[PDB]
Amino acid sequence: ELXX
Amino acid sequence: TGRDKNQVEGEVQVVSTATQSFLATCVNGVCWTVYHGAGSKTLAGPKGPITQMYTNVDQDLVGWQAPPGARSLTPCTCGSSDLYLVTRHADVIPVRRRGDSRGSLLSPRPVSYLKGSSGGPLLCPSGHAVGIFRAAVCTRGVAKAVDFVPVESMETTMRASKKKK
Ligand SMILES: [Zn+2]
Repeated sequence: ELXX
Repeated sequence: TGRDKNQVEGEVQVVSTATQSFLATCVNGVCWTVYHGAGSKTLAGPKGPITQMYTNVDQDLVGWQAPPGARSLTPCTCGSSDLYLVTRHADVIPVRRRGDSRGSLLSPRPVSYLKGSSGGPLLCPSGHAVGIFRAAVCTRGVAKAVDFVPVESMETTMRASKKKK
């Protein structure tokens, strides 16, 4: 999951 | 060029875009972060707007020209698997390195807690940068491991091209  | 240019020491600066906010690290006088967070666009920091120096959509990484009077982080030179991640909320989560760009989370935390930390630099207990957080891996709202780009990749990106017209 990308945070950005 | 007589300018006071007074500023507070801070290797890591707060960077934000028109959609989300995240942290960046200045290595070798060059700022670094992920592309999905910043991307090839202008970045508004505490000083103001920032010019783009490097861009790599394929590697999901972008860099900005560090202004003079800025500090830099040295690469990791201790072979230490343990790593420290800097969160925008001044929180450090101990992450054990399980590969060249893969790490594990000792404390299972919600994905929201790690959100807003991409681009932050990870420093080994010795006191040197090891890479930058890119994304977290979770199954159902809980992240057990994280992925980061090692500083070695930055050397190849700049060596391959300097973004010169
Ligand atoms: Zn180190």
